[PDB]
Amino acid sequence: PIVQNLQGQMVHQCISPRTLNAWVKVVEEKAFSPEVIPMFSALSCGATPQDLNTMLNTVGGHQAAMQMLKETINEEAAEWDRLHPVHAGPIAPGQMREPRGSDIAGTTSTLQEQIGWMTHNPPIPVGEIYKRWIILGLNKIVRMYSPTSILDIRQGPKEPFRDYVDRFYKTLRAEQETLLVQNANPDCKTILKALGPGATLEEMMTACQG
Amino acid sequence: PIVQNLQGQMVHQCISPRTLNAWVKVVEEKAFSPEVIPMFSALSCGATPQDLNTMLNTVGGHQAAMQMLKETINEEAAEWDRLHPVHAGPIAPGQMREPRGSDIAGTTSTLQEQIGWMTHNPPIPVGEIYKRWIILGLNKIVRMYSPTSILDIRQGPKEPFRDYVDRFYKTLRAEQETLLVQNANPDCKTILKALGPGATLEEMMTACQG
Amino acid sequence: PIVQNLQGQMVHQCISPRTLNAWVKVVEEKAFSPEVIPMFSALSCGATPQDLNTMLNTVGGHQAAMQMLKETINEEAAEWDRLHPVHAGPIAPGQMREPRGSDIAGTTSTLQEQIGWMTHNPPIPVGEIYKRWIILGLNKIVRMYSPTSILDIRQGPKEPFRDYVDRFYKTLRAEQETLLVQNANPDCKTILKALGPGATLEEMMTACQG
Amino acid sequence: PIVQNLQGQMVHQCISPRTLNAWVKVVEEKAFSPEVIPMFSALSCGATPQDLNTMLNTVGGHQAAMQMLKETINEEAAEWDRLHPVHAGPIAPGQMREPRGSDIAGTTSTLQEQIGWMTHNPPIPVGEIYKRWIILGLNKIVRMYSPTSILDIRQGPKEPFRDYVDRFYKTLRAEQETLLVQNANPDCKTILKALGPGATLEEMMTACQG
Amino acid sequence: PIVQNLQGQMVHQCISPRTLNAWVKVVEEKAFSPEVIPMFSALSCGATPQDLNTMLNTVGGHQAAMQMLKETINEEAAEWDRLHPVHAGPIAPGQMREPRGSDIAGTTSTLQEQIGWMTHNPPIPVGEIYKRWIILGLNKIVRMYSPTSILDIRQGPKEPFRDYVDRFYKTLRAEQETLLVQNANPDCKTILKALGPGATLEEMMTACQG
Amino acid sequence: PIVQNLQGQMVHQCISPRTLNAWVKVVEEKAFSPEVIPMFSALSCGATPQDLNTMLNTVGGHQAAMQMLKETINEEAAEWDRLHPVHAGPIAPGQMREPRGSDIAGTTSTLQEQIGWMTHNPPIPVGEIYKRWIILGLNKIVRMYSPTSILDIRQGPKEPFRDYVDRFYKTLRAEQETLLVQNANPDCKTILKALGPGATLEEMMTACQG
Ligand SMILES: Cn1nc(NS(C)(=O)=O)c2c(Cl)ccc(-n3c([C@H](Cc4cc(F)cc(F)c4)NC(=O)Cn4[nH]c(C(F)F)c5cccc4-5)nc4ccccc4c3=O)c21
Ligand SMILES: Cn1nc(NS(C)(=O)=O)c2c(Cl)ccc(-n3c([C@H](Cc4cc(F)cc(F)c4)NC(=O)Cn4[nH]c(C(F)F)c5cccc4-5)nc4ccccc4c3=O)c21
Ligand SMILES: Cn1nc(NS(C)(=O)=O)c2c(Cl)ccc(-n3c([C@H](Cc4cc(F)cc(F)c4)NC(=O)Cn4[nH]c(C(F)F)c5cccc4-5)nc4ccccc4c3=O)c21
Ligand SMILES: Cn1nc(NS(C)(=O)=O)c2c(Cl)ccc(-n3c([C@H](Cc4cc(F)cc(F)c4)NC(=O)Cn4[nH]c(C(F)F)c5cccc4-5)nc4ccccc4c3=O)c21
Ligand SMILES: Cn1nc(NS(C)(=O)=O)c2c(Cl)ccc(-n3c([C@H](Cc4cc(F)cc(F)c4)NC(=O)Cn4[nH]c(C(F)F)c5cccc4-5)nc4ccccc4c3=O)c21
Ligand SMILES: Cn1nc(NS(C)(=O)=O)c2c(Cl)ccc(-n3c([C@H](Cc4cc(F)cc(F)c4)NC(=O)Cn4[nH]c(C(F)F)c5cccc4-5)nc4ccccc4c3=O)c21
Ligand SMILES: [Cl-]
Ligand SMILES: [Cl-]
Ligand SMILES: [Cl-]
Ligand SMILES: [Cl-]
Ligand SMILES: [Cl-]
Ligand SMILES: [Cl-]
Ligand SMILES: [Cl-]
Ligand SMILES: [Cl-]
Ligand SMILES: [Cl-]
Ligand SMILES: [Cl-]
Ligand SMILES: [Cl-]
Ligand SMILES: [Cl-]
Ligand SMILES: [Cl-]
Ligand SMILES: [Cl-]
Ligand SMILES: [Cl-]
Ligand SMILES: [Cl-]
Ligand SMILES: [Cl-]
Ligand SMILES: [Cl-]
Ligand SMILES: [Cl-]
Ligand SMILES: [Cl-]
Ligand SMILES: [Cl-]
Ligand SMILES: [Cl-]
Ligand SMILES: [Cl-]
Ligand SMILES: [Cl-]
Ligand SMILES: [Cl-]
Ligand SMILES: [Cl-]
Ligand SMILES: [Cl-]
Ligand SMILES: [Cl-]
Ligand SMILES: [Cl-]
Ligand SMILES: [Cl-]
Ligand SMILES: [Cl-]
Ligand SMILES: [Cl-]
Ligand SMILES: [Cl-]
Ligand SMILES: [Cl-]
Ligand SMILES: [Cl-]
Ligand SMILES: [Cl-]
Ligand SMILES: [Cl-]
Ligand SMILES: [Cl-]
Ligand SMILES: [Cl-]
Ligand SMILES: [Cl-]
Ligand SMILES: [Cl-]
Ligand SMILES: [Cl-]
Repeated sequence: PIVQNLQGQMVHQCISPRTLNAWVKVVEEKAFSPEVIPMFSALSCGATPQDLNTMLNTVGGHQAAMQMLKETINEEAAEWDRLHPVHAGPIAPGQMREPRGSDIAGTTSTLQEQIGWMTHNPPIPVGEIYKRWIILGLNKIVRMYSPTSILDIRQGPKEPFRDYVDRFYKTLRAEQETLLVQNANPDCKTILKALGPGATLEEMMTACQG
Repeated sequence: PIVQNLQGQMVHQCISPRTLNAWVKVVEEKAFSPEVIPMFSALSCGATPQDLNTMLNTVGGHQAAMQMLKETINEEAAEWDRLHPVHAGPIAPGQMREPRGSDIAGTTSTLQEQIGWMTHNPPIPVGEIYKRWIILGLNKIVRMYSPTSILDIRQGPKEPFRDYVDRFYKTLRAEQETLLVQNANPDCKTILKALGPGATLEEMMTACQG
Repeated sequence: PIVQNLQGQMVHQCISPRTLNAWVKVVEEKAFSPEVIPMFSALSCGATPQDLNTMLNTVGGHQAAMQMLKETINEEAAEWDRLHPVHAGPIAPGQMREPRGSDIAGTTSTLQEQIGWMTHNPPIPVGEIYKRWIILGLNKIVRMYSPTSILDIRQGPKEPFRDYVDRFYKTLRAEQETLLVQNANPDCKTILKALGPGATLEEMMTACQG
Repeated sequence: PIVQNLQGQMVHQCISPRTLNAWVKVVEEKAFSPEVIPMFSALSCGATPQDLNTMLNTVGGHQAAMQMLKETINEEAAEWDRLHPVHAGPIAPGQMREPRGSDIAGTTSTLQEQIGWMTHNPPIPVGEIYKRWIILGLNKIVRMYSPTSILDIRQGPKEPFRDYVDRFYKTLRAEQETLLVQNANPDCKTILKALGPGATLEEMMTACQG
Repeated sequence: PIVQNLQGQMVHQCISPRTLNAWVKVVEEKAFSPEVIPMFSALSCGATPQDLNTMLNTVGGHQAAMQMLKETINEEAAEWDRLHPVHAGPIAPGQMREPRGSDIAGTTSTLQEQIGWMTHNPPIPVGEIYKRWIILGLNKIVRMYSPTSILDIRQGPKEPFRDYVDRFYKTLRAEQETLLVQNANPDCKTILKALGPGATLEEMMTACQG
Repeated sequence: PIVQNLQGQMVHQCISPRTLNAWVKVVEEKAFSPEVIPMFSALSCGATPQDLNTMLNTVGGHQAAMQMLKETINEEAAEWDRLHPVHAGPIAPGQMREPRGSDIAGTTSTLQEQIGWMTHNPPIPVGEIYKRWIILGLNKIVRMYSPTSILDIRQGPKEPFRDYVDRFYKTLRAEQETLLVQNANPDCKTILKALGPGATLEEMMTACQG
């Protein structure tokens, strides 16, 4: 990634073995659960497009999702080229050429070009632009691999209300209010109806706390 | 987080894989026990609002508590906006706009704006303000998920007094003096009554030490 | 803690996840054995009062001992206030107010005040003063939770003298010379009596080495 | 590897025990799966030819592949010598001799010569040139040890389409579009034919999602 | 320990949790085998007397050996006082008082006094002097706890010569040439006698290699 | 080891607990396999003679090999003394005396003398000279402890050619071309004879790939 050292300059440093292993492990142990996205965004802090491709390449298996990720990146890169057509001409000394979509994706750009864009003044954050495309595609993976719809999350007759709300918002986070009351069991729903339409979650969970 | 480097300047650096995993692990292995709060406060030392949301997002499961956390943050952010109304006008060069509630929560603020507020002189500690809101909500989770009341923590007829005091103040810490004597078993309570009203805990535990 | 960076200035840095976990683990795996005290003193090297409270707060369970620790800290803080009464008056620019007992314990003092006292010239080491109070209370926990008295550590008829001395000074360290000879078995005691009153431990262990 | 320190100079530093163990472990636990290549490229970030040989030497077993790696490196080194014949003559002060093929492979070059080439201005990146040769040979190992051809990856009659696409692109990545439709089971292939020739992967996987 | 930072000054830094745990673990898993001594000497690199006492204090159990260690340190400290009597008088500004034996052992000396002696010019290496006393006592522990004498290490009739030499020099290292030939089995001893009196170990092991 | 800090000066720093444990572990888990040598050479990057002795001393067991290592070091040190006789005379200020063989081996040299030689200009790399002697002796250990000769590595009648070449070059690496064809099974040898005398390994392995 590109980090700031002891001085005020942004400097490239190698991706660490701890970061490489942390990303490989969270994919192996959690697949494409919703919480894998912010872990990816945090592990790729300040990452260049090269580091982003590195993290995606080190993932073995789930190649259907990774291939869908390539398709999403290609779509966003093509939209970037439509909005930012490169203007031909010799690049002035001490400057950087305009990045294409494949340059932001690290396909047709070298490392020192990515360093040049990210450490430029003003910077061209090709890492954050690429990560935005990757997270966009990864969110498409999560909603797609979400097994349960929110309409099917119903509280059991003897299920504690806390466990039901745990399953409700876990499913809701994957699929990406008043349904929480409707899908509660008869005994809890009677308590929630008499509680009021503007009750908070802690007020509702306290009322059905058995 | 925002840290001080070799020079005297406060500088942003990426959240470490060790910090990310340490927070995910303590939630998996201890849920919402009272000691999880100071671990969160320590793991988020110097954290920006972005790092605070990152730590909260990486938590899979317990979404009922995390949704209640969003409600608490929204309440505190709305109270911040009531106390600090943003005054319109162009921002002077080399300065920062006034943060809203959603800016402190990292919702409507970029990373370099959070860096700008936290490294300002005088600093606007949006990280400490947000962490104060998160810890406030997390404390509401702990007292809510506390299973046992302090009125039900009683010393067994053959339970050692040390183990009883261990259960007493562990329960008292979750729920957030003279009850300790009243809930002791008959044999120990006789010893404590004749000991005096101003006895310390080590004096009481020594007297009932069997 | 407060550490010295590349320059000669003492600078605050966040407590590390390794230090946080190392302290939580040694308490879980060794409770209040005597060797837990120097591990605490080493893990809290250069710690502020905030870091000291953090380490104590992250400990789940053993709340009877931790509550006794609060009582000891309150006693030492009250003695500090008796010896150092704060004199009222406006604090001069670039200076620090006099700390109270609760300020050294981190109760009524902010982090930058603790940084101000510890990095002052001359420094007010509120961290070392607080740690001295904590170690004092922790030593009261160790002697109190010591199960065996030194009078009951006797060498078995067939117990090797090395194992007996191992149990003797382990018990003696928890409770905090000529008794070692008296509590030896008859065969070893006969050897030690004829050895001389000023024999060293390696001379005594060699003589009873069987 | 050669890294940039606090100043702007590229400086050699020793290969870390974490990097050494991370490379040994991924070879032991994944052999020559496709994802081992980008892990090697990332673990050898900024590596000198000496570090590259070190990583290859620490691998025990798989010596057939490692011997094939030597043959590939010898071929690329001989092509480098054909394209870059060394011109004899005394080397000017403060300069570097032209590297041979065996110099880039770390065979006939010392460490400070590799430091001299890599930290030169303009630099002679003997590390990136050698790594390019190693990755080239390692890719020959992957395609060679690929057990299954893409023609034999067919969807089972009851196999979920997601699992079939997972096996398809995993095999395709090792061997290095319309075949995905042809190798689908009859029920899914009927759905894909009526879907259109320009359907994306997420559009195809959604249509056969059962 | 006392380490050199980015500048040329020797600066104190806290003992790390990794060093603390590494020393506790090697004592738990290897007790007082000979190889524990160089691990101690390496883990205490640049250690102050405070760090040396910390490492010794964190060791739970083996208190018979640790008590013998105190006796050895007291003997060496008393010999230091006999050779270096402290001369009374006011200490000049910016200087250090002469250390006693208990000052080198960290008993009657503060941390900043140990920093003052070790970072002095010329330095008074109280850490290396104390470590020399500790290693001296620890070597007395190893030879004392050595279970087997070198006279009893004999090669079995069917024991491979390599395994016999492994046991021979392992025992010899704990107790601290021609006996290796005499304690070999009859078949190997016949080969070694006809080999010559000045044969090397690899020449002897090759001759009895079966 | 001796490393370069933020400035351009070579500075000593303590051997890390990670390096100490990594060397102890690879010896415990791999003994004297060929791949242990480059792991030793990498873990001792920039090591002083003191660090080299430390790594060798921390190895428990295998004392027959370690004693043979002492004999090899003594031979190379005696050859160094024959080639470099020390010339008597007072050492000029700010200079270093000429090292003997035992000085390079760390036997009769202090740490600051090793620092003086290694950080000299021009440097006397006593660490690399000693490591060259240690690796030389360690290679004698590997060839000596190699159990199988290359003449006995033959392909089984049903053994896959890949597994046979894996055993061939693994044995060849320990003992330190046309024999690979001669030791193949009859069916594979018929294929290799008709393939040509100048076939590469990947060409031969592909031809016998069954
Ligand atoms: C190769 N490349 N090609 C693309 N688009 S394209 C014309 O349509 O094919 C594409 C795009 Cl958009 C983005 C980036 C890459 N990129 C990758 C990618 C990263 C990646 C992106 C992603 F979104 C998911 C993912 F896992 C990895 N690594 C691979 O793709 C590896 N891989 N290989 C095959 C093939 F064998 F079947 C795969 C099937 C799924 C994954 C496969 N590494 C690199 C390594 C070194 C130097 C450059 C690059 C590089 O530039 C791009
Ligand atoms: C999205 N956002 N929205 C809020 N308030 S609001 C209008 O009423 O909805 C809200 C508030 Cl107050 C604070 C902060 C966020 N924030 C989050 C939050 C953090 C968070 C706070 C918390 F207190 C608990 C927690 F776990 C996480 N992450 C999420 O909330 C993830 N998540 N998603 C759903 C949905 F799918 F059901 C959830 C249900 C429980 C948790 C859910 N990440 C971000 C990631 C990148 C850039 C910005 C942000 C961000 O700004 C805020
Ligand atoms: C709260 N506070 N109060 C005290 N003294 S007082 C009036 O008589 O109550 C007291 C004292 Cl003397 C010292 C320091 C604290 N301090 C603690 C303490 C540390 C601590 C000290 C100790 F010696 C043992 C220990 F484990 C933790 N954390 C707690 O005490 C947590 N805790 N809570 C309850 C209650 F719910 F039953 C407990 C029962 C045992 C432990 C409990 N964290 C803090 C976190 C953030 C900002 C400030 C603080 C703080 O200032 C002090
Ligand atoms: C020795 N050397 N020789 C080559 N080419 S050559 C004339 O035809 O033989 C060759 C080439 Cl091309 C590249 C580099 C090396 N190099 C190696 C290599 C690295 C390596 C490359 C590779 F592509 C695969 C791999 F695993 C390791 N280490 C070895 O090869 C170890 N090894 N030894 C035998 C023998 F005993 F059978 C082996 C059989 C397979 C691996 C073997 N380490 C070194 C260690 C210290 C100082 C220099 C060097 C060095 O310069 C080169
Ligand atoms: C206390 N002190 N006293 C000595 N000599 S003396 C008059 O004859 O008793 C003695 C000597 Cl010579 C050297 C150093 C110490 N020192 C220790 C020692 C270290 C130590 C040395 C050693 F060689 C072995 C070892 F394990 C630890 N820690 C202890 O000794 C802990 N301990 N306590 C008892 C008692 F309860 F039985 C023990 C029995 C065996 C170990 C015991 N920590 C300290 C912690 C904080 C501030 C100062 C100190 C300190 O200055 C010295
Ligand atoms: C002691 N010393 N002596 C040698 N040569 S000599 C006259 O003929 O005996 C010899 C040589 Cl050539 C090289 C270096 C050492 N050196 C060692 C050595 C390293 C070492 C070298 C090696 F090649 C293998 C190995 F494992 C360790 N550590 C030891 O040898 C430990 N050890 N002890 C006995 C005895 F008890 F049987 C052993 C039997 C096998 C290993 C033994 N540590 C030290 C620790 C602190 C300060 C100095 C030193 C030191 O200078 C040298
Ligand atoms: Cl790392
Ligand atoms: Cl995976
Ligand atoms: Cl794969
Ligand atoms: Cl831009
Ligand atoms: Cl409930
Ligand atoms: Cl569910
Ligand atoms: Cl609840
Ligand atoms: Cl990390
Ligand atoms: Cl969880
Ligand atoms: Cl979730
Ligand atoms: Cl403010
Ligand atoms: Cl009790
Ligand atoms: Cl309970
Ligand atoms: Cl008690
Ligand atoms: Cl850490
Ligand atoms: Cl605990
Ligand atoms: Cl608790
Ligand atoms: Cl003071
Ligand atoms: Cl004994
Ligand atoms: Cl006992
Ligand atoms: Cl003994
Ligand atoms: Cl490391
Ligand atoms: Cl392997
Ligand atoms: Cl091998
Ligand atoms: Cl070039
Ligand atoms: Cl499917
Ligand atoms: Cl398959
Ligand atoms: Cl699907
Ligand atoms: Cl650490
Ligand atoms: Cl132990
Ligand atoms: Cl103990
Ligand atoms: Cl001295
Ligand atoms: Cl043998
Ligand atoms: Cl034995
Ligand atoms: Cl042998
Ligand atoms: Cl370390
Ligand atoms: Cl071993
Ligand atoms: Cl040994
Ligand atoms: Cl030389
Ligand atoms: Cl094969
Ligand atoms: Cl074999
Ligand atoms: Cl093959």
